Order: sequence, then C-alpha cells, then structure tokens
Amino acid sequence: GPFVVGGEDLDPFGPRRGGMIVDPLRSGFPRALIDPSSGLPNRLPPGAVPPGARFDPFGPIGTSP
Amino acid sequence: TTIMAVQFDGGVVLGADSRTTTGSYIANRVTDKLTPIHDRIFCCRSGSAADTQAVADAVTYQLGFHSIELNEPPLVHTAASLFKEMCYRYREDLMAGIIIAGWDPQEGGQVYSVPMGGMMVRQPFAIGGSGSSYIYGYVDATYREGMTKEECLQFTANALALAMERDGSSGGVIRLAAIAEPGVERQVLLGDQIPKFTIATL
Amino acid sequence: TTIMAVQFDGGVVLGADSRTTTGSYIANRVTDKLTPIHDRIFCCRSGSAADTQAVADAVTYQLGFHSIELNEPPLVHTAASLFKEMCYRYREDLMAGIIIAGWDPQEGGQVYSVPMGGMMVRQPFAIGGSGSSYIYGYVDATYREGMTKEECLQFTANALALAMERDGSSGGVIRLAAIAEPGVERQVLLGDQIPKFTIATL
Amino acid sequence: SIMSYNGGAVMAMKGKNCVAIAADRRFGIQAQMVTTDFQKIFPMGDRLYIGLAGLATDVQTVAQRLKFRLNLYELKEGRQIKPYTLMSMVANLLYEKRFGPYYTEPVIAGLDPKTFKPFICSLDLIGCPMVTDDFVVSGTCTEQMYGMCESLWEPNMDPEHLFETISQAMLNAVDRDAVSGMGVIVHIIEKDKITTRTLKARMD
Amino acid sequence: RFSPYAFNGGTVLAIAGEDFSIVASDTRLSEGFSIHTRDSPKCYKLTDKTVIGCSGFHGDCLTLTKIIEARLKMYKHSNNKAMTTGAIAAMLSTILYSRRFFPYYVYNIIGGLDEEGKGAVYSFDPVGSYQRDSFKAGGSASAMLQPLLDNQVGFKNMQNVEHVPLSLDRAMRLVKDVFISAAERDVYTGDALKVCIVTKEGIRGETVPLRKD
Amino acid sequence: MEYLIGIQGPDYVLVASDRVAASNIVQMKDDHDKMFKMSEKILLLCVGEAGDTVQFAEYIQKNVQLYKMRNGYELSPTAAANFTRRNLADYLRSRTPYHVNLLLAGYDEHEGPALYYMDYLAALAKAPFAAHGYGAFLTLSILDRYYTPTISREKAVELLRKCLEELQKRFILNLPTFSVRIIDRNGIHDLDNISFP
Amino acid sequence: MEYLIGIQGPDYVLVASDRVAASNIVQMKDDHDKMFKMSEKILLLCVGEAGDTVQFAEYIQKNVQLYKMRNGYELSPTAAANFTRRNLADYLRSRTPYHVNLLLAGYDEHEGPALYYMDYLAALAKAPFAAHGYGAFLTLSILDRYYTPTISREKAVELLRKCLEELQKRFILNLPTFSVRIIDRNGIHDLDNISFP
Amino acid sequence: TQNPMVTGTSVLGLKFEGGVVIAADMLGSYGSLARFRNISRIMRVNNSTMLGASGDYADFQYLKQVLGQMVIDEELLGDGHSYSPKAIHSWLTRAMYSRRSKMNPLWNTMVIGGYADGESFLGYVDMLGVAYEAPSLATGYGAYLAQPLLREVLEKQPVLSQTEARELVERCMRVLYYRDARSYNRFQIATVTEKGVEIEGPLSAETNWDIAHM
Amino acid sequence: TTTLAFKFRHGVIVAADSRATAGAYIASQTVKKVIEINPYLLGTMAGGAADCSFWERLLARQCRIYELRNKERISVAAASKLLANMVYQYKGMGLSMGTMICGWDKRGPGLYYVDSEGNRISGATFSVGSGSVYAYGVMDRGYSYDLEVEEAYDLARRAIYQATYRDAYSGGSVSLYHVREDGWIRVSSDNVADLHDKYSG
Amino acid sequence: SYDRAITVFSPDGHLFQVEYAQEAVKKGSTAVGVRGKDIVVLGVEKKSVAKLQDERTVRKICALDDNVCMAFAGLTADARIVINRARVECQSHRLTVEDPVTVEYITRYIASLKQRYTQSNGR
Amino acid sequence: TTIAGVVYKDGIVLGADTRATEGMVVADKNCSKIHFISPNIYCCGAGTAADTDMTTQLISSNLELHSLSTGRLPRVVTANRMLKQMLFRYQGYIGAALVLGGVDVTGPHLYSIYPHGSTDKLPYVTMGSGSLAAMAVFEDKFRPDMEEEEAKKLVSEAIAAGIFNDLGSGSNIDLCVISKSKLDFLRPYSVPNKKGTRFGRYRCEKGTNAVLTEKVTTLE
Repeated sequence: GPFVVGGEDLDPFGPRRGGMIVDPLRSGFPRALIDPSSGLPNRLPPGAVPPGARFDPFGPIGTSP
Repeated sequence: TTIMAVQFDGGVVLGADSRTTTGSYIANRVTDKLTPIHDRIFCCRSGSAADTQAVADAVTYQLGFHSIELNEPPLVHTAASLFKEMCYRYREDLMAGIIIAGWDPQEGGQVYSVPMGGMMVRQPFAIGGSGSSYIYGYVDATYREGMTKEECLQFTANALALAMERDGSSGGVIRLAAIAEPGVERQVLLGDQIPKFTIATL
Repeated sequence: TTIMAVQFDGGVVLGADSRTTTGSYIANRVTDKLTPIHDRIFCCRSGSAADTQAVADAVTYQLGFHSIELNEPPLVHTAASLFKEMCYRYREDLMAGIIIAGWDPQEGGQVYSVPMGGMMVRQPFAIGGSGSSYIYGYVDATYREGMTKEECLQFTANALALAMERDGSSGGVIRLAAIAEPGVERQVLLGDQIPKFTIATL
Repeated sequence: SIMSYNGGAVMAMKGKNCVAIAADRRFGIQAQMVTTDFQKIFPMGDRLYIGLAGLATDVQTVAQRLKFRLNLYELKEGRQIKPYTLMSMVANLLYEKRFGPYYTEPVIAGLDPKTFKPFICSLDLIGCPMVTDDFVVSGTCTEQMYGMCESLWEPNMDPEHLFETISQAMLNAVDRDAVSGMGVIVHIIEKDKITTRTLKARMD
Repeated sequence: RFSPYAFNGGTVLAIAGEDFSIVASDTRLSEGFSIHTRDSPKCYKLTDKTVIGCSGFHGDCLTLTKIIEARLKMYKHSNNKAMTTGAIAAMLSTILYSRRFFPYYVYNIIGGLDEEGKGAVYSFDPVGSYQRDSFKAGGSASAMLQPLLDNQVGFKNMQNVEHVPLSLDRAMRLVKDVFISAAERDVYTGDALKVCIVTKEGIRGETVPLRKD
Repeated sequence: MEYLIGIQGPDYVLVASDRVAASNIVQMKDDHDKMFKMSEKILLLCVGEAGDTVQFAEYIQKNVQLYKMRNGYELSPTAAANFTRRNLADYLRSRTPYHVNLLLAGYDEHEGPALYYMDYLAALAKAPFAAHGYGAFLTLSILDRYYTPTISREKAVELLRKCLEELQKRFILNLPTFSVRIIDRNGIHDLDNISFP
Repeated sequence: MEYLIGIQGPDYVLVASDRVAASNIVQMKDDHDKMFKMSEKILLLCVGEAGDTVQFAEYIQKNVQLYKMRNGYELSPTAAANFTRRNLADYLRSRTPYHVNLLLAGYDEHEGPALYYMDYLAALAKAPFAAHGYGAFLTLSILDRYYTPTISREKAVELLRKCLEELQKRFILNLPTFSVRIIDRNGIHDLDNISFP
Repeated sequence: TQNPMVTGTSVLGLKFEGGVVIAADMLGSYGSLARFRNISRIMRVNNSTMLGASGDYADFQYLKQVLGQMVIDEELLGDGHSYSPKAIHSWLTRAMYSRRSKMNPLWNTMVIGGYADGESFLGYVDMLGVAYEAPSLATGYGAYLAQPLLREVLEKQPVLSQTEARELVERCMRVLYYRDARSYNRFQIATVTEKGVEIEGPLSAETNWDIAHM
Repeated sequence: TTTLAFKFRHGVIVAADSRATAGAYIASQTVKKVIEINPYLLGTMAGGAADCSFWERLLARQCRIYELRNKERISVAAASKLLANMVYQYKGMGLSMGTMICGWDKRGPGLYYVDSEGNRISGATFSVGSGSVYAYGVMDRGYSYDLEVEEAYDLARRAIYQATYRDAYSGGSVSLYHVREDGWIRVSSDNVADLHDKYSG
Repeated sequence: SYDRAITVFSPDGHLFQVEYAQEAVKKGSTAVGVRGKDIVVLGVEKKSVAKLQDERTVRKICALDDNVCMAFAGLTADARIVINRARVECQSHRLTVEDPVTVEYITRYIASLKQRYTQSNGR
Repeated sequence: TTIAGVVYKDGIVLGADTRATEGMVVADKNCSKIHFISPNIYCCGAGTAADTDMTTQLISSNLELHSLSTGRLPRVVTANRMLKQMLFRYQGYIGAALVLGGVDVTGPHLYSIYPHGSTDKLPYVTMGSGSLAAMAVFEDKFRPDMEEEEAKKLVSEAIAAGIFNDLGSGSNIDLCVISKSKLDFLRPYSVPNKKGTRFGRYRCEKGTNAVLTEKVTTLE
C-alpha cells in the first residue's frame, strides 16, 4: 500500500498502481492520520467531513470514543 | 457513568457520578447527570449525552404542557411513559438508558427504569451505566425493605463509591438528590466525603 | 464462570461455580473447575476449557517432575511461574485465565492471578471469569484482613452465590476447597446450602 | 483523488495597488492530455476575477452558476459587486451543495471598487473562505506553490515585480507537478488597465 | 494487528558545489500532532568525506545508520581503506533493496566529495533507487523546497541569467533561507537547522534556530 | 470499446466512428451508425454504456429539433454543445446518470467549423482534433504529429486513414469498418466508408 | 485471449494457432509462435498466463528430449501427454502452479495420429478435434457441423479456414494471422500461414 | 503482542541537578476496568539505571526478567564493567526494533532514567523501535497532559533541583489523575542519584473538586 | 515513462525519457532510463526504478561471469532468457519491471522485451511504459527497415517527444542510443523544450 | 551422512585414490578418437565377445547431445552415471541458454564433476 | 487548533490560535477563530470550518432577530439551546464544535457544544487538537473568581501551551474579553512566533520571465 511502485509507470491500465519512485508521503499513506471523531463523546456519521474540506480535529489522537 | 435511584417510604434517592469521557480523556469531571424533569420528578441519564439531553428536554417540555393543561401535579408514571414512548419510537436512532425517580401525591416515591430499547419497569431500586455492573452483587446483598431516607443516601453513596473505584468511565464527585413531599434536597460528595474502602494489599 | 480464591492466615480458600455453556446451552452443570496441581496447590480455570485443561495437565506434569527431582514440596510461586510461562509464551494461541492458590511451608497460603496475556500477580484475594465483574464492589466492601478459614469460606460462598445469581454463564453448585498445612478439605454447596439473597419486589 | 482527476493549479498574489491571478492551461483526463487552452480564470467584473481548480465539469458549472447569480445581482443592485461580497456569494453557492459538494476550490482576486484596494481569497469545496494578505494557492501542486510563494513574495510589490514573482512561482511549481502545466496564463489587475500574458512554459 | 511504520517528520537538504558538499536538516522529531523532542538532528557523519541525511520512520533511520556504520567498519577491515562516497551510495542501494518486500521507511541523501574532490550528492528512494544530483531535498518539505532549488540553484525558467557556479557562502545562505520558508509552511520542520559542510579540510557543523511552533 | 475521431479544418469538420456493436465476445452488428444528426449542420457522436447512449442522444436531438421548430432558426454548434453539457452535468448527480462520451461536430455560418469534446463527467472542451475510446491513445499521437490548422479535406481524409491503419495494425480489437462524414457550409455529407477487408 | 485449434484426420493431425502477443490494448508482436516441438512427431501448443506458458512448455520439451537422449527412442504422443498431465497436476497443488491450456498433437507409428486436450486444471481428454480460447465458443460448432472422421487433409485445411473466417467475422478480437502445421508419418510440416488482410 | 490485555498508563521522567526522577501510577487496567491496583511499573535495573513502562504489563514483566538476568550475568563476570543507562537504552531499542520487524512487538513504551559519571540520562523507547533522549519524558496521555507543563517549566528554568523536579512531577501526576480515565491516585516516584536508585510509594496527590459547586 | 527500441539496417536504436514520478509529484527529470549493462548490451527502465536497476545490474554481473567462464561474450537471447528466469522467481510478489534487452551478437542485431510478468518476446520494434501507446503511434507511421541513421535518430526522438507531449508521466530529456556491431554509442541527450522548439517551430 | 575423507594427500605429495582410479582406467578397453577435418571418429575395442551377448546394450560410445558424443574407458557403471549427468547438463544448458553446448563446455562440466568427486567427503 | 475560555469574577475570556492547516501544510497564518454571535456573546469554533462558519452565522442572525423582537439583550442560554437543537437534528453531520461564552442579565456563562448536540456548562473549557495542553494549564493554574488580567494571562498561557505542543496550532494568540460593561476583541494579543530574518536574497528581477503573448485592456 504505502510502498507501491511501477504500476502506473508501466501502462495506463491494469489494477497495478504507482510511479517510478517509491514515496509513501506522495502516495496514499496515512502519515499523521487522525480519526474525525477524536476528542468527541460519540462517533461522527460516515461521510460527515467531505474530502478536501478544511477540518480541525476536536481533540488530539487517541481521544476517539 | 454510574446512576442509581432507590425508593424509601417518603420518596426516592437519586445518585450519579460526574465523569464524562471522550475515549480515555475526561472532558467533564463535574458533570451533572441528575436532570430535574418537574418539581418532584428527576431523571438519571446514561448513554449518548446528546440523545439523553434532547430526550430530557423534550420530556420536560411535554410534561410541563401536560401539567399546565391538567392543573394537576404530574405523575412519575406519566414522565416514565413519555420517556418510554420517545425511547421506543426512536430505539434505532437513540442510545439512552434513563432512570426516572420522583414523588407522587397518589403513589409516593417511585423508581422507573427505561433502558436502551424502550422498555419501562418499576423497581424498588435501579442502577444504570457502564459502572453499574460492578455493584450488582453489592446492591443485591445490601438492599433491604424499609430503609429510611438517610439509610438510602448512605447506601447510594457506598454503591456509587465502589462503582467509581472500579469503573474507569466513572469518577469525579457523587451527586445525590432526595425527593419527597416537602421538596428536593441535593448534595455533592467530594474528596473525603466520598465513602472510602481500603485497597487489599500483601 | 466465576472463580475465587481468598487467603487466610493458615492457608487459602478456593471456590468456583459448576456451569459450562456452549452458547446459551448448559452442556455441563456440575463441572469441577478446581484442579489439584499438587498435594497442596490448586488452580481455578477460566476461559477456553481445552486450553485451561491442557495447561493444567502440562503444569502438573512439570511440577511433579520438579518436585521429585528436588525431593521437596513445591512452592505455590513455582507453580504460578510455570503457569505464567506457559500462558505468556502462547498468549496468541491460548485463552486461559488462571488463579493459583495453595499453601507453602516457606510462604504459607498464597493466591496468584495469571490473567489472559500471561502476567503474574500475588493478591490477598482474586476473582475471575465472566461472573466476577458483578461482585467487584461486594468483595471490595466485604473483605477484611484477619479473617479465619470459616469466615473466608462464607465470604467466598456469598460472592459466588451473588455472581451466579446475576451472571447467566455461571450457576449450578458451589465447589469450595480450603487448603492448609494439614491438607485440603473440599465441599459442595447445592440447593438451600447456597446462600440466598431475596429479590427486591414492589 | 477526485480533485486530481483533471489536474490544474490556480494562484493569486497581492501587490501594492494591484492583484495577480495565474493558472495552468492543461485539460486532461487522468494521465492523458486533451487540450492545452482550458479556461480556469473567469472575469466577474471589470477588476474582479475568479480562478477555479478541481473537476473541470464542476469548474464550468460553478463558473456558469456564479455568472448567473452575479448578473442577477448586478441587474438588481444597479452596481458592481465588491470582491468580499463575491466571496460571500461563492461561499453560499458552495455551501448550498454541502452534502453534494462541487469539487472546486475557487480563488478570487480583485480590487475593491471605488477604493481599488487589492483583495485575494480562497475557498474550500464547501465554501469556507480564507482571506490572506500575500497569496492564495489551489490545485494539485499546492505544496510546490506554497514553497515558491513563501520564498519569493514581498510586501508592496509593483505590478512588474508582482508579475515576475507570480510567474516564477507558477512556472517552477508546475514544473514539479505531473498533471499540471502545458502553459501558464497570468492576469495583472491594476486600477487603469488589465494585462493578460501567456508564459513560455514546458509542454511535457 | 499493528502498524510497523510511523512518520516522524524531518526534511533533509543537500547541495553539491565545486569543492564542497552541504547536508542540512531540521532537528525536530514528531509523531502525529505531538513533538517527541526538539533536538534530534538527521545528519550522520560516515567518513571524513561523507555525510548521510536520513528522514522518515525514526526506528528505521536508527537501524539503517547503525548498519551503515558497521558495514563501513567491515569494509575498512577487509580492504584496508575507507569507503568512497560512490561506494557508500552503491552499498546503501544494495542494503535498501535487501529489504525490498519490507522496506526501510527512510529518505536518504548522501553528501560528500568524490574521488576528484568535487562535491557529490546522492538521493535515495526507500527501496534503493538512486542517482547523483547537484542538489536534492528529501522528507516532508521536499516538495516545498525542490522547486525553489530548481529556480535558484538550477536557474530554471529564468532567462538572460548567467549560470554562475555556486559558492559556499551563497549555498549556506540559500539553505538557511529555504529552511526558514519550510519552517513557515511545513508543520514538521522547525526548532533548529543543522548544517554539515563537507570540504577537503574536514566536516564543519553549523546550527541555526527556527521557529518553535 | 468504440472509437470516435474528429478533425477540424479551416472550413470543415471531418468525423468518423466504428460501425461495430458488440455483446460479450461477439460482434452483433457490422454496420452500426453512432452519429446522430442534431440539425442541418450539427452531428453528435456518442459512445458509452448500452442504453444510455441512445437515450441521451435522442433526448438532445429532440430538444434541438424542438428549438428549431419553435424559433424558426437552428441552434449554433456552440449553443448545442453547451446545452448538451448542461444536461449531462445535471444528470450526473441525479438518480439517472448517463455514462456517455460525446463528440459534437458542427459548422456555423458565422463562427465556422467547430468540434467539441465531452467526457462522461460532462466537461466540455473545444479542440482542433479529438478522439474517444481506447483507440484514441494509439491515434492522438499521429494526429499531433501530422495535423496542421490549414489541412485540406483530402489531406484530412488521408490523415484519418493513417490513424485507422494504425488502429488496424496495433489495436487488439477488431474494428474493420468506419463511417465517415464531413460538415461544411453545405451541410453534412456522407463520405465513403473506410473499411479493411 | 489467444486461440488454438487441432483437427485429427485418419492419418494426420492438423493444428493452428494465432500469432498475436498482446500487452494491454496493444499487439506487441504480430508473428508469435505458440507451438513447441517436443520431438520429431509431437507438437505442443500452449496458451495461458504470461511467463507460465514458456516455462512449462520448455520444461516439458527438455524432459522429452532428455528421455530421447537417454533411451534412444522418442516418447509416444500418449506417453508425452500423460507425462505433461502428471507434471501439470503436480504443480497445480504446489507452490507455483501454471495457468496454461495445452493442445498435444502427435503421430505414432503404431497408434496413428493423436490429439489431446488439457485445461489449466490438468484434465486430459482425447478428442478428434479441440480448440482453446474464447474463439473455441465460435468455431467448435462449425467443427461439429462439418467434421467427419475420414476427412482428408485438404478438406481439413478448408474446415480450418472456415473456422478462422468465422473468427474474422464474429470475434471481437483482432486475430489476422494463424500459423498452420501438420503432423503425419513423415514428421511435422509447416503449412502456409492463413492470413486475412 | 497483537492485543495488549492488562495495560499501564502514562509514565513520567524528568532530569534535575544530580539525577533523574520517574513517576508512574500503580494501576493495571483490564480495558476500562481498574483490575490490579497495587502493581509496580518501575524497576531498578542496577545501581545507576531505573525503568518505567507503559502498555502491556506481561511484556513489561518479560523485559524485567530478561534485563535482570543480563544484569546478574554482568555482575557475575566481576570485571569492573557495568551497563550504563545509555547501553540499557540502546539494548532496549534493539530489542523493540527486532520484535517489531518480526511483526510480534512488545506492546510497551519505556522510560529509562539513569545517572552515571555525573551525567543524567533520560531515554525513551516505544514498541516500534523509536528512541530518543530528552530532558523530560511522558508516555501515553502524559505526552498531551504532562509534557507541556514540564516543557514550559524547563523553558523558563532549564536546570531544576531535586525538590523542584519532585514538585513538578506531583503536579503532573495530579493533572493526569484529573484528566485521564485510565489513571489512579496511587503512584510511585523513583529517583536515581549519586547514591543509587530509590523508589517511593504509594503516593497520592491532593485533589480539588470545588468547581463541582460552580 | 516512455522507452522505445527498433531494429533497422544499421543496428538498434534505443530511446527513452528521463522523468521519474511519485504520484503527481515529479521526483526527478534526469533519470538515466537506458542502462549500460556492458559495452555490448543495453537495457531500459520502465516500472519500478529500483527493481529494474537492481535486476539489470545482477544481469550485468551474470554476463561478466559468463564471459570470464566461457571466454566469449553472452548473446542477447541468452541474456534476456537469464533475466526472465531471474524475474520469474518473484512473480506475484510485487515486482514492477518492463525492459528491453538490446545488443549485437553472432546472430545480428537483437531486441527482446522482458517484463516482470514473465513475457519474453523477440521483435523488430517495441515500446514500453505509460506513454508507449503514443510512441507506438508515431513510430509505426514512421518506421521502415531501410531507414538511414539520421532518419532513425529523428524518428526515435520524435516518437519520444510526442509521447511526452501526450503522457503526464513522460517528460524531461530524450536520451538516444545506437547499438552497432562494435558496441553501442550514446547519440544525444536532448531536452524536451529544445525538441519542442525544433518541431513546433 | 558418511563424511570420511577418502582422498587425502600422502608424504610423497600424491593423491593415492586418484592414482588407483587411473590404474582402474588402465584396465579398461582401448578407446581411440581422431579429430579429422570434417569428421570425427571414435573406436572402442571389445575385450571379449561371448557370441551370446547383446551388442546393443554394451556400446561404450554414446551421444550426449545432437552434436556431442563421447567414448570412455574404465568402470562401465561410473561412466554410465557420468554420461547421464552430462546428458542432463546438456538439456539444462539448452534450456537456460537457448543454444546447444560446445564440446569444451560439456568437457569442463564432466571434468569439474570428477574433480568434485576427488575432493569431497565420503566418496 | 487551540481554543479555550474561562469564567472570571466579572465576565468571560476567550482564547484561540490563528493557524489554519490543510493536512500537514499551513494554509493561513492569521485565521480568526473567534466568531461574533451578539454584542455580548462570542464563539470559538473547531471541526469542519465551513460548518462552524455557517452555524455561527445562522445562530447570530436568529439571535439578532430575537433581540430585535424582544428588545432585550440576548441570553447565552438562548444561543446554546438554538445551537444544540440545530446540531442534534442533523445527527452530527454538521461537524461544528464550539466554545460559547457571554455575559447577560444572569452574568457570565460558558458552554462547550459538540457536533452531535451535547452541551456542557463549565467554568473553563478547551477544544481542538491542542485542547489537552491548554486543559493541563487550566487544571494546573485556574482558580475561581480571577481578575480580568489574571484570566487573560491564564488563557494566553493555555493557548501558548497548545501552540508550542501541538503541530496543528501556531502563530498568534487572540483574546476576547467579555464583561457586563465592555467587550475587548484583542487580535492579536500575543505574537510568540515570527518568520526568521533573511540571511540572503533571492533572484527575482524584471525581464526574468519569457512571455509568449501579451494583451492589455484599458479600463476607462
């Protein structure tokens, strides 16, 4: 997942994905992933925060219910 | 969360801890989980804070309108029935376990349990919340019929202290409410006022 | 399942229920969960029946061989250490919660808890199983230092009876075993001999 | 992932008495280029412009609906819109689709009418405005644009220095992005004139 | 079930000159939204002519640097000489590929002098793909800094400009400026900047503070 | 996969499409027309999901003909392309989305020839030449290499033939015949089919 | 997909295969040999997953040649087919299975002509005629309709040409050329390629 | 360990003038249940090193056994060489990384405090092999709750005395009791100095609950 | 990535781009995608850069060992077979390799396509990478076996340039190699911008 | 798991087992090979013909591949083992190199196998 | 993001950081996170920023209508009730979490409101990714009935702890002081962080950029 290489550099088709160079940060790699419900007494509904929208965590990591 | 209501001859005694958690973080350590629905009717809230708060507000609104219409003090059974109807109609959308305790001119002290799902049962005493599991044996072996108001207060305080000691989601201070014909008496147990049980060592 | 071990001055008292369940069906209602590891060492098994039985058999084998080699009565700490080693080595393969209790010429009566995961702790008293959650407050409020063997037996019987009353996975009869220097005395509480607590009504 | 479907990059910069808005020209589907003259910057007034990065279809839809609402507003009010009012209108339009969001992040650059005070702002896909004083960037290469702008931007730049700064920033940022490029178009908005330039850029 | 990886931030920068090499990095070690420590440089001296910068997963960085040190000592024992910068780069490529199916989450940049005395910069991907560069940024703020180095060091997209060779003072100024900008924009870069300067006279270290937020 | 290609000259638009209708591994139709006549000077070429193509194309065609009947004049190719894009974008987020890839070719008395490219997401782009399908990858490079803005219709037909010969040589799909049409100031003219027997 | 076909006559086996090696949507090779010469009178035709085909076919070929070198006589087509089936079945449940579909054609001085069918699961069947690939669905019916056990090799070539013409007419894939070989008592003869311009 | 069963909460560490101080509560939690309330999560490695661990308690006991055996063997050699706190920290980092690379991690977060050659050592090791030294340390929820206070005090006063360090540690423990649901008000304070490692406990913080009336 | 190779009268022409990508980020614009295995063999990079580099370096080591053992240079077919056998051992393990083995042996000019999937085909023209379709389109329209040397250079450069024009993952500079009987030579390294100036204007 | 050192050095500086193997070769039938311009001829003497032996099964000349053949002198069973190993090697080389072996290559392989049997434990 | 507030002896002090991030990149260095509700009521926001902005704007408009109708100063309880009912009926899909503080006829009131619709009335609250550091500061140093300057210092210390110990917080400290007699919107209140001074100069001069086409339109 985080380390996937050569899939998209070899052909525009196929389930394989990735470029010529391995880079988890440039690819889909969680990095400092934070749950949207961190710092909340209850879990937010799925899809509550649209992707790309500016979002501020309610609390630090580990405070999810 | 640990909530507890016990019935004595003149009325009821309600108790709750004060810890509200978001995961393992205590967001509010002085929470007030005893909610007055009417003059002589209180409710203990457990489960989702938003759901319980909204249901309590709606029941307060409906019961106030009903009491104004009838020009009569509301029954504890009526408040329990309103809570039960709301919690059963939305059992898939709500996460709310309620304990309704109060005093009636026609029925005296009454404790009603409305757990998740929306069933309603009258009990001599009720316990709810995540911390209530640890004190089932204690209340089973300790409760007796004919306890006075002071004995009921001591019993509730002891059970709440044990549950708070054992449960990680319970803690803070002990809030007690005694409801009878003269009125409602509230008190807070904190620090050394909370009953102490020595930890067994060696 | 509810298991319990309490240490008094001259030894330990072990108690357990007798219910084995496969879902909601009681496959065995007279199960003997107190297993003699050595002459004065017993273990209380909770969790997977196969895992606990296999670990108990292996520990009995190893402890018997060790005692024969050393020509000495085994220590309760040694049996607890063997249980801890086996449970920690195979924590990803076993679901076994063990309470090791027995008497030693060197250390007297001892109670050791080896929960799931494989840690070892000595306690004045230990409880385990799915029913132990309901009697935490009771044993916190009832235990005291300096109890005799008879007081420990009555305390264990009361706690086990309460847990069996509340826990659906616990029930049947109460099997008690008191271990001291003279030997081991085992008894079975059934029917009216099991302590009774009245259900609160009205 | 949806925002990177078509690529694109829009940047706005503030001068002393002027604003600059720049965008790349490539239109493509995933890794295939289709055209090299896609319009991402739309005039919203004499000295007001909006740049849209994201889904090309959503870019066009948002631009057309915004032109609709702006034409109605100008016909009713009888005046030209202020850039802050346009930002609020775009935020309202985007938040109306809060659960059905358009996949565009608008960038607004212009001079306040009757004052000619430079204004720049950017919004997320659901309409959260961010009014800055130096620069706003949007598109698939926001990190490169941020680095270039933070390195090169200076307060109180003349229109020539502002043009050079925004041109260098956009060129060097899209030179390091796979799905952005194929030309850069820059608009410099002054009080008395508007200059539109296409830059000599890489076509790979 | 657990994740064997964690991103700990850190940006590494290297610039190669006519007779010098520079390896610069920030000293902040973080995890998630917290800061582990504010004094954790990511530059390690390999030989008197080689410096390596490592960013990414910090445990992998520690293990890789220790492995590289052991391998350098083994090479000196077996061959009676110190490794060169290119030999170190090739050995690092082989080491990184040896774990192709469980890679080191490390961004490696090697800065030093080649056999002829010229500065040499090598950039590595986590599985060992590498090439020689004149300048290269790696880590969290690499995408921020690489275009600006292309503009400033490479003189890219600039017309009517002479390609003057980079002097040591100008390179130091540029490294400091780009790290200040990165501390402005990148949330993982800050609290100090450590600059290692490789010359024929030895390795010279310089520290420059950054903003603490 | 179906193939569309359009080439715009100084005073004409040249379009072509494959005549194959395929189900699973079998070609069910050998002469299948993918071009819809919007007006006297507008052609719509549609590929995509089964059913969606015909429904959307006929809806657009009926609306354009209704415009002509109501107003007495015809929609310009630009206006028709924008109307098609608006409808496709509206259907994109509705309960009935159409997965169609479109090429709009038209000649305007004032604006001149025009060719428009639309993907299934309803993004509209004006192009001098465009193509749709998997065969677009193999022929857009040839179009880039050999196209000039002043190309005559004869050289345009030659370039189209070169693209189709490349499709014959390198494409894995069997696309033996193509329908060819040209739009100029005199309307839509059907040219000879380009076939590879 | 890639196509194999074999027709067994009274004293011959006639086989053919497509000459296309394809990656994604591009034919990387137009003259690709899919037949492997096991011996002077045995032909192996293999299709399937890339890499597996050549590895397995060359393993079998080298083992058969080693048998001939060791013992001084060649393996019979039946024995070769059984050896191939045993190896394929052994590898099927092993760590590295082979996804290959095989046609085994051979002539024995005593048993006469022989044609064998083997799927990737390593089930072996003797058939008068057989085919592999998606084109088998289109031509097995023609073979059933027109095959006779006493068919001469000229009529066999005509039937094969009819099957390949059907592939040209109905198959959605571009299969323009086929390599044709025949095995009889005189060995393996390369016939003229059947091509469709 | 893939699923820790009995876990300890945050552990604190703080360097002062002449040694290090480490604090950890005496609670082993079984999920949300405070099951074992009298366990020690601080160990004396040798005369110059101490260790406190968060996370799985069984893994901590395994590490206790292994480290104790290593120290016993080193003392058995009697060659005048002892493991420094830095060496213990390095060995712990190596062990954690080795277990992580086999996908069988020890689910712990360790704080190593030591005093050797007139120099204080404070080291951190987590289950992934991430290791560093810092003047103050805080695992678990103390990184969010206790670490900011220690960092602020060390920013105002980089060098602390033993009494100031102990007072600050008590304040951080009180804050953790206030705001951590897996914590207990019965903790231990361990100090390593020139004279060796001393462990004090059980200790309780003074709590204020006057905001309950507000 | 776009790489192409074709056989003609005067040898093998090998061309490639120089762009390496990490998602949408361009990591490098100066990658050497033509690998000089030895003065007589050439290899191309497409897919994982580290995979191709490591395995063609292993191929170079094997070829040198073969030359030392047998006192003769290895053939193009033997080298391609060796590489294919090397990479088939890791099928399905995530390897990403598309390469062309080009050289001149006793059999004449040799051109083989080898991928990590397991394909190994000899052919006259090949094109590997994400932009290989555009290069195929240009090359097929331009290719002839009787091409002159400069015409072959122009064809390869134009095909790579068009592929970089149409492909987002192709760009940078075009490296050109010519495999001859006496060994390969590096013809030119032209930036895409210079080619754009040459071609568009 | 027999790991005795059968072939060892001697004070004179000789390997006695190898000398005894050469003596065993000296007891075999004479084999003559001549390299011509366009032909190669091998001739092997028969020490005894019993008039009842099947000549086909006692041929001392065998083919290793289509272009390489060999004749031997010494112990027939050891030669059979060596011949089978050489045939397998020729097939494997044709597999991995796509070309028939040269005579020198298979000679090198056979000589290396014999040398291995002169320096390995338990044989 | 670090937002905090306390109740002091005569009113409300609200605090916030001014950094807005998109992922791990800082997008805004001066972001206003304290929102006007009424002349006596303010709000700090966290969560989905657009949701917070729209919810605060809607509640401010409704409170303005309510105060226009009644002719009285708005109450903090009215704003709290409106916010919690609106948030609850959306079941947490509006991801807005708010610190609500104000002074009315009943005195100073402070609320924390969560996206699902649950509220808490507390003497001090913290919210955001840096909320735990600020809460540690509060639990360490807060005392009831503080003076205005002491409350401002305490809130500034809490926000500074959030800024210096959380990666999502930074830049400046903004304070909103509300009492029954005045309102103080201090923006910025502190500037603990600044850009480092330039060590050198970048190359950026006229004529450096090549231009293909240029079109100039004169605005009359």
